[PDB]
Amino acid sequence: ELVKGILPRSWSHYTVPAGMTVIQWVSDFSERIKQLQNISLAAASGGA
Amino acid sequence: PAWMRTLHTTASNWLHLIPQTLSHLKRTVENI
Repeated sequence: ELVKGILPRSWSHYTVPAGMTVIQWVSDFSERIKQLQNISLAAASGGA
Repeated sequence: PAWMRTLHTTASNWLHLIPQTLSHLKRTVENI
């Protein structure tokens, strides 16, 4: 799947537009994790 | 072959762009 460019089905654990390439998903996934990291940083230092 | 080398670079670049560790939230009595 990676060499052909299609996103592996074991990584799509959230809704994505139909026909997204793996490169776009990887960039989108990185941004989502960065938001989660910022949320985790704020929650750890600052409470709820 | 050639596909091994180009995929190795692509996977290595992806590992760099993708963040490494994501820390879990700490549960507290008022947090829950």
